[PDB]
Amino acid sequence: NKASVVANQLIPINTALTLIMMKAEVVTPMGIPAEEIPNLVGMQVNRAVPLGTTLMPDMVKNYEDGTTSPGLK
Repeated sequence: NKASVVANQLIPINTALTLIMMKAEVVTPMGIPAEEIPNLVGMQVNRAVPLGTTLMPDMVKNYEDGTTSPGLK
């Protein structure tokens, strides 16, 4: 039952999120976990995020802990 960060409050893009805007929920898919919690704090997404929106790799401009490919920044 690994909980995943699911945008609870409806937040658009270009809006740096923090801990209060990060709720670890157990829903599919797994989206982005909290491994980069202290690294995502202040991340701006590129796709509008509705309420309880599963964090996807498509709404992250500068991926912090993402060595899957975008490991340049």
